[PDB]
Amino acid sequence: MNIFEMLRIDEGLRLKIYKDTEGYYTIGIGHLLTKSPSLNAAKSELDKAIGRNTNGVITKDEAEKLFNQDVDAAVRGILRNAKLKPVYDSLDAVRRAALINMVFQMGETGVAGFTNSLRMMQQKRWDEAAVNLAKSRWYNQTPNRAKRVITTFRTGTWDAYK
Ligand SMILES: [Cl-]
Ligand SMILES: [Cl-]
Repeated sequence: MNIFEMLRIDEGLRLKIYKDTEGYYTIGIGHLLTKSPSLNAAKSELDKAIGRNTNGVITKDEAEKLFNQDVDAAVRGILRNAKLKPVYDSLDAVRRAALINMVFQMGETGVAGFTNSLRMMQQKRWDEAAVNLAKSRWYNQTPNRAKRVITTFRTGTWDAYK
């Protein structure tokens, strides 16, 4: 298991524009296109992202290409984030993948707001962090996925994904 397989499990793969769990237009492997209500705006962002007139459909390859960019960007976002980097640096490889998953889902900003959880993780107080992480809208809205990520932080293993 690795970050790519992990997120491919959490996000799925869809080749036609779709609405995510928040009702936003997305495509591929969890690639958000727009928070706007307009399908056109979404088709427009899509074309600009792929570089061709897609008509709201992309191939597997294109989906994977967006995915690789998005994973790269999440990592690079963490490394540039003063609140995030130090956490990330302190973690083992498995747990870093959990932090990346969160950032990919919610954005660097979103994650950087979990101040208390972050400190707990930095301190390696796993059970406590797990409990604090669960007191969030993130957990209440997407509980099955949140449980997977939380177990990952708690145990430092990939069990939740097997
Ligand atoms: Cl893009
Ligand atoms: Cl879920």
